[PDB]
Amino acid sequence: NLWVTVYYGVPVWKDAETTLFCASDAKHNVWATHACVPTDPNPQEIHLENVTEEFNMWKNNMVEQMHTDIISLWDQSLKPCVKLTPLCVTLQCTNVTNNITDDMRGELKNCSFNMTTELRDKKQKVYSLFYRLDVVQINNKEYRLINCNTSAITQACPKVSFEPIPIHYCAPAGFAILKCKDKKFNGTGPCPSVSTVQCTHGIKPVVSTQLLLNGSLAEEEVMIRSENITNNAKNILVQFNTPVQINCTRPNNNTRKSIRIGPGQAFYATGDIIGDIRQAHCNVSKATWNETLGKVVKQLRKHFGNNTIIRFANSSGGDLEVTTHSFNCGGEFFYCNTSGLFNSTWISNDSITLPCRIKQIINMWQRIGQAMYAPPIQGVIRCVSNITGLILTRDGGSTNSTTETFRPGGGDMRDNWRSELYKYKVVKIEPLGVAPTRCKRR
Amino acid sequence: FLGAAGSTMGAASMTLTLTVWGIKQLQARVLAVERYLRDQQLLGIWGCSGKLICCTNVPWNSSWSNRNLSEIWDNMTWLQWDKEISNYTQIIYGLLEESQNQQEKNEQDLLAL
Amino acid sequence: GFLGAAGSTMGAASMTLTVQARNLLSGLTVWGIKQLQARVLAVERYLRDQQLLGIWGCSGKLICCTNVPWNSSWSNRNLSEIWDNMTWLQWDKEISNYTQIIYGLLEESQNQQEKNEQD
Amino acid sequence: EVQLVQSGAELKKAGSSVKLSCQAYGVAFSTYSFHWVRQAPGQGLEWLGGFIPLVGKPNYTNKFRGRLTITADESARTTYMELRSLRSDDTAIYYCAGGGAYSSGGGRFHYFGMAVWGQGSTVTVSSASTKGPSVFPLAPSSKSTSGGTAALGCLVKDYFPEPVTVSWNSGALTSGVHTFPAVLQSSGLYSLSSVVTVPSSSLGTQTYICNVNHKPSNTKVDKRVEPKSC
Ligand SMILES: *[C@@H]1O[C@H](CO)[C@@H](O[C@@H]2O[C@H](CO)[C@@H](O[C@@H]3O[C@H](CO)[C@@H](O)[C@H](O[C@H]4O[C@H](CO)[C@@H](O)[C@H](O)[C@@H]4O[C@H]4O[C@H](CO)[C@@H](O)[C@H](O)[C@@H]4O)[C@@H]3O)[C@H](O)[C@H]2NC(C)=O)[C@H](O)[C@H]1NC(C)=O
Ligand SMILES: *[C@@H]1O[C@H](CO)[C@@H](O[C@@H]2O[C@H](CO)[C@@H](O[C@@H]3O[C@H](CO)[C@@H](O)[C@H](O)[C@@H]3O)[C@H](O)[C@H]2NC(C)=O)[C@H](O)[C@H]1NC(C)=O
Ligand SMILES: *[C@@H]1O[C@H](CO)[C@@H](O[C@@H]2O[C@H](CO)[C@@H](O)[C@H](O)[C@H]2NC(C)=O)[C@H](O)[C@H]1NC(C)=O
Ligand SMILES: *[C@@H]1O[C@H](CO)[C@@H](O[C@@H]2O[C@H](CO)[C@@H](O)[C@H](O)[C@H]2NC(C)=O)[C@H](O)[C@H]1NC(C)=O
Ligand SMILES: *[C@@H]1O[C@H](CO)[C@@H](O[C@@H]2O[C@H](CO)[C@@H](O)[C@H](O)[C@H]2NC(C)=O)[C@H](O)[C@H]1NC(C)=O
Ligand SMILES: *[C@@H]1O[C@H](CO)[C@@H](O[C@@H]2O[C@H](CO)[C@@H](O)[C@H](O)[C@H]2NC(C)=O)[C@H](O)[C@H]1NC(C)=O
Ligand SMILES: *[C@@H]1O[C@H](CO)[C@@H](O[C@@H]2O[C@H](CO)[C@@H](O)[C@H](O)[C@H]2NC(C)=O)[C@H](O)[C@H]1NC(C)=O
Ligand SMILES: *[C@@H]1O[C@H](CO)[C@@H](O[C@@H]2O[C@H](CO)[C@@H](O)[C@H](O)[C@H]2NC(C)=O)[C@H](O)[C@H]1NC(C)=O
Ligand SMILES: *[C@@H]1O[C@H](CO)[C@@H](O[C@@H]2O[C@H](CO)[C@@H](O)[C@H](O)[C@H]2NC(C)=O)[C@H](O)[C@H]1NC(C)=O
Ligand SMILES: *[C@@H]1O[C@H](CO)[C@@H](O)[C@H](O)[C@H]1NC(C)=O
Ligand SMILES: *[C@@H]1O[C@H](CO)[C@@H](O)[C@H](O)[C@H]1NC(C)=O
Ligand SMILES: *[C@@H]1O[C@H](CO)[C@@H](O)[C@H](O)[C@H]1NC(C)=O
Ligand SMILES: *[C@@H]1O[C@H](CO)[C@@H](O)[C@H](O)[C@H]1NC(C)=O
Ligand SMILES: *[C@@H]1O[C@H](CO)[C@@H](O)[C@H](O)[C@H]1NC(C)=O
Ligand SMILES: *[C@@H]1O[C@H](CO)[C@@H](O)[C@H](O)[C@H]1NC(C)=O
Ligand SMILES: *[C@@H]1O[C@H](CO)[C@@H](O)[C@H](O)[C@H]1NC(C)=O
Ligand SMILES: *[C@@H]1O[C@H](CO)[C@@H](O)[C@H](O)[C@H]1NC(C)=O
Ligand SMILES: *[C@@H]1O[C@H](CO)[C@@H](O)[C@H](O)[C@H]1NC(C)=O
Repeated sequence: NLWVTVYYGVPVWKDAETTLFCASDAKHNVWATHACVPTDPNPQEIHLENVTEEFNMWKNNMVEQMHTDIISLWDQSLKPCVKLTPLCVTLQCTNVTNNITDDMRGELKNCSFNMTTELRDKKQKVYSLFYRLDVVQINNKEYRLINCNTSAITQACPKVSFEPIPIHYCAPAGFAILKCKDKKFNGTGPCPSVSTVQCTHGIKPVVSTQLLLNGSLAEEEVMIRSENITNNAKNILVQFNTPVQINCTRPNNNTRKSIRIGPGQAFYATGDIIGDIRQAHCNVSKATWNETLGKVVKQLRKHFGNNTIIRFANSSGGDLEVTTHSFNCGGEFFYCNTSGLFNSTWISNDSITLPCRIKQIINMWQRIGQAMYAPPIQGVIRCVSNITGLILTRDGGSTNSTTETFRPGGGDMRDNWRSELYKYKVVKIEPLGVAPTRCKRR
Repeated sequence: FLGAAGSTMGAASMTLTLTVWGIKQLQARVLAVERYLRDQQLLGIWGCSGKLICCTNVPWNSSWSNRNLSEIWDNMTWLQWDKEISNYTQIIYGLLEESQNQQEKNEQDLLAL
Repeated sequence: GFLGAAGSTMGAASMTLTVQARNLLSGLTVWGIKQLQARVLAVERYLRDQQLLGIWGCSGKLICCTNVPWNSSWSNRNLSEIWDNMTWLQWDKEISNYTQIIYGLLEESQNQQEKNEQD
Repeated sequence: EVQLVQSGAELKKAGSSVKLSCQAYGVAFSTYSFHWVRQAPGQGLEWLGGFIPLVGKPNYTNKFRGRLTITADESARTTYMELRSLRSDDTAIYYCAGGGAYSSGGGRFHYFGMAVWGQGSTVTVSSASTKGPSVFPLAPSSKSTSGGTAALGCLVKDYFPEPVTVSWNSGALTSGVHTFPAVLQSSGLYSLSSVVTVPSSSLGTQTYICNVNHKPSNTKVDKRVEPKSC
C-alpha cells in the first residue's frame, strides 16, 4: 500500500536558454553600465558535493547573447551622431614634410577640399590631415576617402568613451548558473567539481585580435583548448599562467580643428602636429616572451608528441584587421605588426618593438555598409596592458610532416568572449517532485 | 540553495526549505512572476497549498516504478529519480486534480446534511 | 477537454472545475510587444480573481460555502430544475442582474466573521 | 564509502564517567542517523540510543535514562556518548553505527537500520591498575614438528585490561595463525597465546616476529621467534 507524496523544493534542474540581464558595480560610455542593476557586495556561491556535470565550451548560448548585446549597444551609441555625407568629395592631397622621419615618409597627407557652408548658397575651401590608409588615389594628386564606394561614414560623438567596464551577467528567478571549479578543465566533458551562482564575474568587453588583453589567467598551467584538435580548420585558444606586459604609445602631439558643415553640424579635423612626427609603437619584454613561448611549446607537445619540431611564423594573407594585432588605446585605433613576436623554432633587459599604424575610418564586427569616423585625440597617447592569451591556427602539413607550424589568428569576436565564458552554463530549476510513501491523506 | 543535489533522496527530503539593458530587466521580472504564480496554482489545485511535504490520496501504480522503498530513498538522487518517472508526470498530475475535486464535492455533501 | 462540459448540466459540469482552472494562467517589433502585454494582462486578471476569492474566505478552494442566505427575490426556482435542467451558460443570463449585491454581501459577511472570531 | 572511526580502549573505576567519540567520513553529517550499541562479554547486542543531528533530540532506552547523553559536533563531524555512574556490569565493547532515513512530512521519519558500523571501543570498569604485557617466545623444536610442519608462537602474559592485538610479520603472515582468546588468571591479569604453523624448511631461512600492542598501557613489543639453540 503505497501513495503519491508531493515534495516542493527538490534539487532538480535541466539545461535551458533564457535572457540574462546585467549588473555592474555602482556617464557617457558605449556600454551603458549606468542602466545596469547594482551588484551585491558579497555574492553567494554554493559548492555542489558529489555532483558531476557536462560542459561544452563550444556550444554555449551565453556567447551569442553577449555578441548580440555588444553589437546592439555599439549601434545604439551611434544614432545621435553627425553624418559625414558631404565629405565624399575629391580631395587634392600632398605629402606631409617638415620634421617627419625616414619611417614616416608618406604616412600623413595634407588634403584640401571644398566644403558646404551653413548657407546653402556658397562653399568654403578647407584642409585637413589624413592617414595614408584612409585615402585612395583616383586618376598635386586627386584622392577620395576609402569608404566612398561601399558605405557611409558617421562621425563618432566625441563625448562618448570606448573604455571597457566590467559587466556581470545574471539569471532570472527560477534559473541558476553552474560554474566549473576544475583547474585542468579543457572546456568539453564532465567537470567533477561544480558550484552554483546567480551572476558571473566581471567581464570586460575588450575587442582585439591575435592577442587577448586585460583578461583572466589560468591557475595551474598554460591551457590549450580546441573544438577538434586534429582538425586544422579550428582555432586554438591559449590561456596564459602569468601575464605579459605591453606598453603602447602614439607620441605625436595632435591638434583638433572644427569645421562647420551645416546648421548645427561640426566636423572635427586634424590641424598641425607641433614638434616632430614619429611612429607609434608597442614594447614587449624579450625574456618574458621567451619564457611564455617555452611554456606554450611544452604544453602543446602533449598533443603532437615528444619529438616534434614546433615553429612559430607570422600571419599570412587577409585584411589588415586579421593580419595585424588590432586594438583601441584611449580613442585611437592601432594596428601593430607582430612579425617579431612569432618568429622561432623549437627542437625537442632588452625589448621587442612592434611598429603600429593608425586608421581613422573603422569597420567593426566584420560588417559592410556601416563605417565610423573616429575624431582626433589631442596630445600624446600611452597605455599599458597585459597579454593573457593567444588565438592560433595550424597549417595542414601532410606527407609525413615531422614539424608543426602555428600562426596567429582571429577576427571573429565570439572567440574573444568564449575565453571568459567557458566555465559557466545556465540551468532551469524544477523544484516539484512526486514519490511513493506509505502514508495517506486524512 | 541546490546544496543536496548529490545526496540521496531521503537526505534531501529533510532540507526542502527603451535601452538594451532596460528591456532585458523587464522580461526577467515578468518571467519570475509568471513562474511563481504557476507553481503556486499547481500546488493549490492539488490541495497542497501552504506545505512543503503534502500527503495525497492517489495510490501508486506499480507500472510507474516497481522498485522497493529501500532502493528509492537510500540509493537514488532526485536527478536520477526524475529520469525514471518523467513519462508519467502528467498522468499523476491529472489524477491529483481529479482526486482533489472529489474531496471538495464530498466535503460539500457532508456539509449539506 | 477544455470547456468540454459547456453543454452539460450544472451538476455534471461541477466535477470538471480543475479542467478550466488550470487553463487560465499559461494555457521591439510588431509581434514583439503584442506578446508581453498579453502575459501581463493574464497575470492581472488571475490575481484579481484570486483576491476576490480570498476576501470572501474561499481562498484556495474550488467549492466554498458561505453564510449568506439565498434571497428569494433573486430567483424562485427549486433545486430540481437548476442542477438537473439548466446549464451554467443558461444560469448566468438570469442572475447577471444581482451579482454585485451578492458580492457585497459575501464581503461584509466574511469581514464580520473575521472581526467576531478574533474577538 | 561511509566510514566510522572510534576512540581507543578505556579503563574506569566504579562511580566515574566515560566519554566515547565516533567520527564519520563520506556523508553529510546533519541528515544521517547515528546509534550506539553495546555488547557485554559473551552476551548479545543491546541498543543504547539513537540520534539525528539535524533534529537534535536523542532517543534513549529506559534502562539508561539519566546516565546516558548523546551529543554531536558538526564541525568535527563527530558524535559523543557519555555514560555516568559506571558499575561492574558496564564493562563492554561499544559500537557506533549509522544509517539513513527519510521523511514523509509532519514529524514522521522512517529508517532502514544500521548499515555502517564502527570498530568498537572496549570500556572496562574495574579498580585494578593498568599493567603492560610480558611477551615470551614459544620456540619451535623437534617436539613441535609434525609431518614437515612446525608450530611457533608468542605467549602474552600478565596484562590488564583487554584488549591486545597480535600480528605476525607486520601482518604479512596470516595463514595458519591462531590467536587464542584471553583467559582471566587467578591474579586478575589476562594471558593468551598466538601461534602459527609453518613449513619446517622455512625455520632456518624465514624470520618470524610477533608484534603485540597493548594500547591501554601504551606497550608495543616486537618479539622474534627462533628455534631453541642446542
Ligand atoms: C587594459 O587596462 C589598462 C588599465 O586599466 C588600460 O590602460 C588605461 O587606459 C586608459 C584609456 O586610455 C587611460 O586613462 C586615460 O588616461 C589619461 C589620464 O587620465 C587621459 O588621457 C584620459 O582621460 C581623458 O579621457 C577620458 C575619456 O573620455 C575623459 O573622461 C577624461 O575627462 C579625459 O578627457 C580629457 O582629457 C583629454 C586629454 O587630456 C582630452 O582630449 C579631453 O577633451 C578631456 O579634456 C584617461 O583617464 C589609463 O591611464 C590607462 N591606464 C594605465 C595604467 O595605463 C588599457 O587601455 C586596457 N587595454 C585595452 C586594450 O583595453
Ligand atoms: C562524496 O564526496 C565526498 C567528499 O569528497 C566523499 O567523501 C570521502 O570519502 C572517502 C572514501 O570514499 C574518504 O576517504 C577515507 O577517509 C578516511 C581518512 O582518510 C579513512 O577512512 C580512509 O583512509 C579513506 O581515505 C574521504 O575521507 C571522504 N572525504 C570527506 C571530506 O568526507 C564521498 O565518498 C563521496 N561520495 C561517494 C558516494 O563517492
Ligand atoms: C597643409 O597645407 C596648408 C595649405 O594648404 C598649410 O597651411 C599654410 O601654410 C603656409 C606656409 O606656412 C602659410 O603661409 C598659410 O597661411 C597656411 N594656411 C593656408 C590656409 O594656406 C599647412 O601648413 C600644411 N600643413 C602641413 C602639416 O604640412
Ligand atoms: C576531427 O577532424 C578530423 C579531420 O581533421 C577527423 O578525422 C577524420 O575523420 C574522417 C571521417 O569522419 C576520416 O575520413 C579522415 O581520414 C579523418 N582524418 C584524419 C586526419 O584522421 C576527426 O574525426 C574529427 N574529430 C571529431 C571528434 O569529429
Ligand atoms: C620602447 O622602447 C624604445 C626603445 O628603447 C623607446 O623609444 C626610445 O628609444 C631610444 C633609443 O632608440 C631611447 O633613447 C629613448 O629613451 C626611448 N624613448 C623614451 C621616451 O625613453 C620607447 O620609449 C619605448 N616605448 C614606450 C611606450 O615607452
Ligand atoms: C612598461 O612601462 C612600465 C611603466 O608604465 C615600465 O615599468 C617601469 O620600469 C622601469 C624600468 O625598469 C622602472 O624603473 C619603473 O619602476 C617601472 N614602473 C612601474 C610602475 O612598475 C615597464 O618596464 C615597461 N615595460 C616594457 C616591457 O617596456
Ligand atoms: C611575414 O614575414 C614575411 C618575412 O619577413 C614578410 O614578407 C616580407 O614582406 C615585405 C613587404 O611587406 C617584403 O619586402 C619582404 O621581402 C618579405 N620577406 C620575405 C622573406 O619574403 C610578410 O609580409 C609577413 N607577413 C605579414 C606581416 O602578414
Ligand atoms: C612586418 O614586419 C616585417 C619585419 O620587419 C616586415 O618585413 C619587412 O618588410 C620590409 C618592407 O616593408 C622589407 O624591406 C624587409 O626586408 C622585410 N623584412 C624581412 C625580415 O623580410 C613586414 O613587411 C611587416 N608587415 C607589414 C608591413 O605588413
Ligand atoms: C596586469 O598584470 C599586473 C602584474 O601582475 C597586475 O598587477 C597586480 O595586481 C594585483 C591586484 O591589484 C596586485 O595584488 C599585484 O601586486 C599586482 N602585481 C604587480 C607585479 O604589481 C595587474 O592587475 C594586471 N591587470 C591589469 C588590468 O593591469
Ligand atoms: C574647389 O572649387 C574651386 C572653385 O570653385 C575649384 O577651382 C577647385 O578645384 C575646387 N577643389 C579643391 C580646392 O579641392
Ligand atoms: C571600392 O574601392 C576599392 C578601392 O579601389 C576597391 O578595391 C573595391 O573593390 C571597391 N568596392 C566596390 C564594391 O566596388
Ligand atoms: C578534453 O578532455 C576530454 C576528456 O575529459 C577528451 O575526451 C577531449 O579529447 C579533450 N579535448 C582536447 C581538445 O584535448
Ligand atoms: C602638446 O602641445 C600643447 C600645445 O602646444 C602643449 O601645451 C603640451 O605641453 C604639449 N605636450 C607635450 C609636448 O607632451
Ligand atoms: C629563447 O629560448 C631559446 C631556446 O632555449 C633560445 O635559443 C633563445 O636564445 C632564447 N631567447 C632569448 C634568451 O632571448
Ligand atoms: C614527453 O616528454 C615528457 C618529458 O617530461 C614526458 O614526461 C612525457 O611522458 C613524454 N610523452 C610521452 C612519452 O608520450
Ligand atoms: C626572424 O628571425 C630570424 C633569425 O634570428 C631573423 O634573421 C629575422 O630577421 C627575423 N624576422 C623578423 C624579426 O621579422
Ligand atoms: C519515455 O518515453 C520516451 C519517448 O517515447 C522513451 O524513449 C523512453 O524509453 C521512455 N522511458 C520509459 C522509462 O518508459
Ligand atoms: C448533450 O445532451 C444530451 C441529451 O440531453 C446528453 O445525453 C449528453 O450527455 C450531453 N452532452 C454533453 C457533452 O453535455
